Amino acid sequence: RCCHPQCGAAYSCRK
Repeated sequence: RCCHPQCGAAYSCRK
């Protein structure tokens, strides 16, 4: 998962 600010819009909090 990547729900951090390092991924931004391209995060993976859930979907």
